[PDB]
Amino acid sequence: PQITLWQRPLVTIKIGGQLKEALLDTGADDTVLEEMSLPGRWKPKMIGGIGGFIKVRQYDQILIEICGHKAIGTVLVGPTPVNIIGRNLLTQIGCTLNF
Amino acid sequence: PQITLWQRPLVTIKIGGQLKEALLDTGADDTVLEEMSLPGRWKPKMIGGIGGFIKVRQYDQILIEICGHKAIGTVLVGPTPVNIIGRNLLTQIGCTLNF
Ligand SMILES: COC(O)c1ccc(CN2[C@H](COc3ccccc3)[C@H](O)[C@@H](O)[C@@H](COc3ccccc3)N(Cc3ccc(CO)cc3)S2(=O)=O)cc1
Repeated sequence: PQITLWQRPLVTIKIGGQLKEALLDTGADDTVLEEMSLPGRWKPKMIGGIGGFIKVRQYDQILIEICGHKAIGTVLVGPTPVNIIGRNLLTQIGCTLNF
Repeated sequence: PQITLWQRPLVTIKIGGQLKEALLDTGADDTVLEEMSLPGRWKPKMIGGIGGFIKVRQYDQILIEICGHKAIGTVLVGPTPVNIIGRNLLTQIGCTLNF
């Protein structure tokens, strides 16, 4: 579909059998989700943006469905105020910026 | 044009007669630039990122060229990691997300 930017680009995603609302963020290198439980081992990481840095847990090879499109990639889990779908996953669904 | 997301969506902008690099950010409601001098009076504003909130200076009706497209709108100036072009200006140049 074509998503206009008059409003925040929010979409429904499915991860771990859970449905969540996430923001399609072209400015984000990776994907970051609010605290939740995921299977497998993880590695600590620090990511920063406006306001500073936060500590997150890095999970690799996670399956996520974005608007019906399946994708696989790294997902960071931590105290983020909003669920963010970054470039690592946006490329997998063929998302492009157009003007 | 059509911009893929395998790499950061960095573009050249022109503001105050100078060329700078900026990130097309769909997750950002507003446009935030690194410390610089702009004309007129400014007002205060608090914006939130992944790490918390920061104080920035808000300048209105500022002329800015993005990839050759002329826009006139609100620009925020503060301690941001990189120059960010947000939805307020992406909508002016007719930018959309597609997949
Ligand atoms: C309630 O909460 C919100 O509404 C809420 C909404 C959106 C965000 C996301 N953020 C801004 C939005 O900025 C603005 C601008 C103007 C007005 C309001 C917000 C932006 O969209 C994002 O792309 C980037 C920008 O940061 C960087 C840092 C370094 C390099 C490049 C970009 N984010 C950080 C980030 C870093 C690393 C990873 C993982 O890789 C993922 C994400 S952010 O700063 O956090 C947070 C909270």
